[PDB]
Amino acid sequence: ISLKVTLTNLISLNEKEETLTTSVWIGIDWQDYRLNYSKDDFGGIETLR
Amino acid sequence: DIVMTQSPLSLPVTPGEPASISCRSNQSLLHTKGYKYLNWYLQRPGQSPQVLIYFASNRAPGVPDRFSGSGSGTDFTLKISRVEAEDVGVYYCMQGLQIPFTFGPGTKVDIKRTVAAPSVFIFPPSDEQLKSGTASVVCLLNNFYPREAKVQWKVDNALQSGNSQESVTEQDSKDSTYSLSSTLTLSKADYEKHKVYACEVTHQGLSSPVTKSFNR
Amino acid sequence: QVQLVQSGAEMKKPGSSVKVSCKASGGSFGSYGIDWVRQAPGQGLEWMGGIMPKFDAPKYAEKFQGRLTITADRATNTAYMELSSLRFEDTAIYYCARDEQPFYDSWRGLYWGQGTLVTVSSASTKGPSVFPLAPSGTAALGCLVKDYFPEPVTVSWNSGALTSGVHTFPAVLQSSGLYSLSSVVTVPSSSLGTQTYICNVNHKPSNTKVDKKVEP
Ligand SMILES: *[C@@H]1O[C@H](CO)[C@@H](O[C@@H]2O[C@H](CO)[C@@H](O)[C@H](O)[C@H]2NC(C)=O)[C@H](O)[C@H]1NC(C)=O
Repeated sequence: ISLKVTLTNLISLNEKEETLTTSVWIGIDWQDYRLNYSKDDFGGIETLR
Repeated sequence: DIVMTQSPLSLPVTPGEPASISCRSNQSLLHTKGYKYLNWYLQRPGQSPQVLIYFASNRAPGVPDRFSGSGSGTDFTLKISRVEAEDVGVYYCMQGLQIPFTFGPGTKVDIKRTVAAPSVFIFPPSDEQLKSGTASVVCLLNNFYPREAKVQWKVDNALQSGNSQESVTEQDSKDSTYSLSSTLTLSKADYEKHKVYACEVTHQGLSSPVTKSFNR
Repeated sequence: QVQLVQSGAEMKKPGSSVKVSCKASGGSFGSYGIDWVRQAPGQGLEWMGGIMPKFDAPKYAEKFQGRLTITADRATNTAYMELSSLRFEDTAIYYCARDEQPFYDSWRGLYWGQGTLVTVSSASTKGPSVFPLAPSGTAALGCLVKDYFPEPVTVSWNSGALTSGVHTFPAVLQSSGLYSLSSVVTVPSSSLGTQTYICNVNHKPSNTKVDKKVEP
C-alpha cells in the first residue's frame, strides 16, 4: 500500500481533553490484479469510479 | 485546417442493393485516447442534416441499423446494407478533432435508372424583353439521366464564358430524370452584334454533342 | 420526442446584424452541445462555431471571428447566434445542432433545427417581368420569370389544368441581387395550333398576377 497523508486544517488542540483535531485526506494506492483492464478493449476508458 | 475529401462525388444507387461512400482526410484523425473523430451526416432534400454515424463507427440513437461506418486514421467508409428510397440526399463526412471543424464536399445519392439522353431546345428572347433593352437566350435539356451534363454557348461559333447561369430540377419521382436550363444574358446592343446563337450539349447518353441554334 | 425550433426567416441588408434563436422542447439541454452550421445556396455545409466542455467558452471559425457570438442558456433550453457586419456572402440557411449530453472535445449534433434562411440583400421588393419562351414529335415552351425580389414565385399552367411535363426550375440569384427562373412544359407538336397555353405567375410581395399566353 502506497500511503500519503495530506493535512488541510489543524482545527484545535484541546489541552483539557488532550485531543488534537485535524482535517486530512489519505492517499491510498495499491494493485489489484483482479481489476486489471486495457483501455483498448473498452473504448479507451482509462479510469473507472 | 484539415481538408476532407469524399468519393464518389455522385453515387447512383438502386433500392434493395448495398452501397458505399468513402471519405479521406489530409491529416490523421486518430485521437490520443484511440478513437477517430469522424462523423457522417445525411441531408435529405428539403430537410435539415441528420447524423448517421459518429466517431467513425458508432451508430447514433434512432438511426436505422442499415447504416454502418468504419475507417482508419485517414481513410473512412460509410456503407448501407440495403439501400432504401428514403436514403437519397447528400452525405457529408466531418472531422471533429481540430478546430475549425470541417465538412467534406459531400456525396450525392439518387435512384439509378437507364441512361436517358436530353432533348435539347433553344428559345430566342421575346420581342417584349428586347423592348426593355435586355436579351435572354435559354437552352433547355429535358428529362435526362445521369445528372452530369455540359452546356456550352457559342455566338457565331465563338465560345462564351462568364455570362450564363445554370439551374437544375430535383429528380422527379416518376421518370427519375433531371431537367436543366441554361440562360445566356446579353445586352440588347451586344445581342444585335451577332447572328448565330447556339448551345452545345454533351451527355453520356448522346453519341455526339447535340447543337440547337437559331438565326435572328 | 425532442424538437428544436429556430426563429423565423430574416430579411437583412449589408452591415446589419442578425440574431437567430434555437429553442428546445421534449428534452433537457445545457450550456454546451451547441454548434451552428450554415449552408449557402447551392453549397455544402460549413461549421461556424460552437461551445464544447473542453474550452468552456465558444470557439469560431477564422471566417467568423470578430463577427459571431454563440450563447446557450440552460435555464430556458435555448441557444442563440449573433452574426454582425453582414455581407452578401452570408446568405445561407443557418442550422443549430445540439446534444443533450455534450461530448468533451468534439460534437455530434443528434438534434437539428429546421433551419432559418437569412438573406443579406440591398435590393427592394420588386415584381417579375414575364416573357414567353415560344415553341420553335414533341414541342417545348415556357415562361421566363425575370428580375424579381424576394422569393418565392409560383407558376402554374392553364390555371393548374396542365401539370404533366411541367418543370419549374429553382430560382437563380443574379449579380444584380434579383432572382430569375423559367417554367417550361413539353407538349405534342400537333397541339400547338389547336390548344392554348397560358402560364400563371404570382409574386405576392409585389401582388404581381400575370397570365401570359405563349404561342409561336
Ligand atoms: C491539409 O491542408 C491544409 C490546408 O491546405 C493544411 O493547412 C495549411 O498548411 C500550410 C502549410 O504550408 C499553412 O501555411 C496554412 O496556413 C495551413 N492552413 C490552411 C487553411 O491553408 C494542412 O497542413 C494539410 N495537412 C497535411 C498534413 O497535409
